[PDB]
Amino acid sequence: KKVIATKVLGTVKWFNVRNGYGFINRNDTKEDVFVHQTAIKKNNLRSVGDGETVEFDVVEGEKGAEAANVTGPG
RNA sequence: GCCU
Repeated sequence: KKVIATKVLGTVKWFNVRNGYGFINRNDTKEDVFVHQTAIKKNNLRSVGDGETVEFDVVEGEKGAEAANVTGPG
């Protein structure tokens, strides 16, 4: 999977722990990117909370762009 | 595992 962008900031629109995925709104493009639980760095469960600010890379998965290496902004 |  190709890295599209790096160190992108965004706000978690929602993340459902039951389905194991959610969406993050990129602050730079205002577009939603898919985020799966496996793509989140640990100590985060592998989860993020609604409305929180996260930093992440954007990569090209099988069904389009998605987040990777998702953490807090520090 | 693409709108809860």
